[PDB]
Amino acid sequence: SICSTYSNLYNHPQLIKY
Amino acid sequence: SLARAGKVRGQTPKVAKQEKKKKKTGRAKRRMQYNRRFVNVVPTFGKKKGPNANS
Amino acid sequence: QLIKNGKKITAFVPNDGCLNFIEENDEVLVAGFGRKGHAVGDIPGVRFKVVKVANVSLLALYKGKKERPR
Amino acid sequence: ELSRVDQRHRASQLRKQKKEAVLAEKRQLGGKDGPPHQVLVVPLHSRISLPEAMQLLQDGTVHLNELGNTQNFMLLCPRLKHRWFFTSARPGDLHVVLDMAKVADTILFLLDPLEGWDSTGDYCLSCLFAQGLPTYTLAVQGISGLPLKKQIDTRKKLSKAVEKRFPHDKLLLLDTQQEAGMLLRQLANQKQQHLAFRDRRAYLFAHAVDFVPSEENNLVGTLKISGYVRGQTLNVNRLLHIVGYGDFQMKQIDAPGDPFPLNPKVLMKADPGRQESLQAEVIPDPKVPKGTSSYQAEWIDEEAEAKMLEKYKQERLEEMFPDEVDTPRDVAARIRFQKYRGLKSFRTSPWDPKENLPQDYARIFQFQNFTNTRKSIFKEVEEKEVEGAEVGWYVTLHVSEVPVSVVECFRQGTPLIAFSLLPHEQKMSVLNMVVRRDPGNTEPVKAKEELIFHCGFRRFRASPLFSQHTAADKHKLQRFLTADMALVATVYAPITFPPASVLLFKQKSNGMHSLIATGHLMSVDPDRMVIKRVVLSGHPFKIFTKMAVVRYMFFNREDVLWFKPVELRTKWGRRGHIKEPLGTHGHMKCSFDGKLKSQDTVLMNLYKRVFPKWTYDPYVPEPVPWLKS
RNA sequence: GAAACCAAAGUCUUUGGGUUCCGGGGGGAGUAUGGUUGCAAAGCUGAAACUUAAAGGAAUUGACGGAAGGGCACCACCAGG
RNA sequence: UUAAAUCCUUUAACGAGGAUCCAUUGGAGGGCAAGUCUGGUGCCAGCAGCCGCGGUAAUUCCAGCUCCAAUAGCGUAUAUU
Repeated sequence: SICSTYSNLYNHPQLIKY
Repeated sequence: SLARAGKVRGQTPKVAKQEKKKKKTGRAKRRMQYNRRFVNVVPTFGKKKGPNANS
Repeated sequence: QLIKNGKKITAFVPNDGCLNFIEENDEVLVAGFGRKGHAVGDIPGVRFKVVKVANVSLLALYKGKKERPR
Repeated sequence: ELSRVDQRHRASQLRKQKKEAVLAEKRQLGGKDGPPHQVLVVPLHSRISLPEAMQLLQDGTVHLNELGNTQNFMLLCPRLKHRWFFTSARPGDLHVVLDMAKVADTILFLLDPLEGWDSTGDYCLSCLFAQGLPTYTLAVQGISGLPLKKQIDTRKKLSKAVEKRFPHDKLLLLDTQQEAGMLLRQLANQKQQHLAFRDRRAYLFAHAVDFVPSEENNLVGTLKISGYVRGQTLNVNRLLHIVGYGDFQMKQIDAPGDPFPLNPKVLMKADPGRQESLQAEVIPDPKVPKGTSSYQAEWIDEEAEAKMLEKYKQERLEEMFPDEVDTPRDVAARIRFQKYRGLKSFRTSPWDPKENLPQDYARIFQFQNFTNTRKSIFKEVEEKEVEGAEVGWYVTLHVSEVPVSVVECFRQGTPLIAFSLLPHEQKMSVLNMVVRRDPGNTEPVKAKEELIFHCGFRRFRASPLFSQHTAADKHKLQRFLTADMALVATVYAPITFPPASVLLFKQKSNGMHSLIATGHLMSVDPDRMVIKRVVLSGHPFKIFTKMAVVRYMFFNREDVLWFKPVELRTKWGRRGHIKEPLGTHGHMKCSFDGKLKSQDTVLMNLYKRVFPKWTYDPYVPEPVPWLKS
């Protein structure tokens, strides 16, 4: 509770594949 | 990794130049040079002071 | 890459912030450092330095005397 | 190689290869087979009368085309075997000049004999230099209308005055028709400067515009744009962007007869449904006693000018102190700086690029490998041939959905161009563009200010973010646009492929666009992290050996405990960390590697990721002619 | 003579007795290639690209010895309290 | 003056107070002449032909002032002596 966070990895942009 | 370009030139504080009177150019400048080193000579026991010697 | 023979060389851009004036696929005028084919000083394997970028000099761009086209 | 005859044979073979390449390149432009040679003309000074030079320059055969205000014509000659299209443009008019100088093959600058150029000419010439110069020819008007003793001195002074912008270039004077013929012969044979953005897409200048409205009430109809293809092979399935009016799809391409042949109705293609690119700029899918205390319970008009001067003071306090933001004594520091974290080193400390993304990145597109996709698209552009309309053909384009007012603009005098895009270019992404400040303007510009962008045939208002142009993974946010720094503007925009020139203008007053920055387009990705830094300052007021008591950095007790894992640095170069808070106020114990001076000041850096605003709109107001104050 | 040293390494800026071979900062490298000889091993002749601010030769003192000898101390030991 | 002109030369009239009719190009650790000045940076940006400078007092970087050299000229690259 000082310098700790959860920060879930959500809502990424859609990527054009190669 | 690292590799900044123009960090300090663009990061330094910008100070404008002062406005001073124009310097004599040509023979007048050589005259002013001559009567500074050989005419109004200052007596010094060791001559430890240069022309730009500050503090 | 030089035009007249096609050789690939590396040229050191002298001053700070002058690299931002060079862009890829730009015409550059390049001269040596001064030791006639020898790597000079701190830079290993470089014989050359950039003189002009897009038909204006690096010194005029550095001093803000001219603008470069593209 | 040795054997002198064989060495000379090698030299002759290289000579023949270079000659063949040069002669192949020079056959494409302004002739029997190729498109007409477009020459745009700008008079740099206000004293120059352009119609006199135009009646001097028109005479082969002329075809006087007309518009609402501008008067451009079509030149044809078999004596030089050359075909020209001469157009006029006036400096200060940002719209017309910057919109149709990006299609001209040759620019002709006109200079008054006495002075070099006007201030409006200097502004327009700076914009033309920053947008990408085609082959330019300098020409003067009033030299021969002077006495000879004044003529020679006037030419000397003019050649002195030119050298600051054009370093070494010959000046061709125009007073007689013979001089005009010599100038035409000069423009026919020139070393062409090839602009890359024109060459990698399929651009078109509208020689004639017709409108067939589907319904008058909807104000929507089909455009019939007839002109000459000049870029790559024009493909119907690709999208079409009109520079001032957005990107949209086509319907049909037909080929009428050429109205201007050098030596004197049928449809080519209609669009298929499946193979046509889909116009989608964004993503479709979104127990205690009564009285005891806790201490014992533990035992149990002028407003704009004022804002402008406030912006000046903010910029002055931003340069002499980089990123120090004062801790508010009303709000707790852990609340106002809730989203800020401490990094051990700005280069090496880890940070997940996909850690905490906003809902705006759920609306944009990313590239898995931008360099590989760009290389494949460019290889498919150059090395492959498509069955569309070739360059040099006079074609008519039926474009399905346009507004009416565009046609009205073509009847006002404003030029119309339209270019066919590359694939995956109508989609939206986050452009990163490297720009430096033009010395012409000194207005302070904050980070998220509203500025107008000319990014490679596109024009859009946007609110960028300014960052250091480094090579690391993290890039610090720059709160102001520094004059000598080269910075990175990061903003939401439709994605386009480099190389592309970038211009940044600001709406000053009365519709006057002020050029504030220029540069080019760097690699495009939303993964380029922009980090805002906030520096909290505290005063070490009790100094002992290797440890000290510091105040004024915080004001609570738990605020110090919140920012305990963040290390403190020092303006005199010391490094340390917080040991323990002592006061109920913001007093704390800090250990350091050395002994602090009494003149010293402790400070800590906090870091957060900032994302640009979504203020994208393709509409931009038409500029008034530029003038100095 | 840079010196250790040398009656030669002397008769050398007061520089010419005759004559043969051979060196030109350290590496690459006595390497590659070519020629030649040899059964072979290899011998003889022999580069370049590139790399480098040095490499060496003589002497002069002696931190440090995991070098050796002596001497001293119950803030070291022995016998003890 | 000259084929006819231009320039030079000769002469009418106007044409000089320092904010002007305003002189630059390189450098200031040593070689090599001239700052242990002040601000910023902090083995970063960079400087540096060579030795070397910069990792919190930078005589060497980026700037202000001052100083030095040549001077309507001064740098840099290259060939050559």
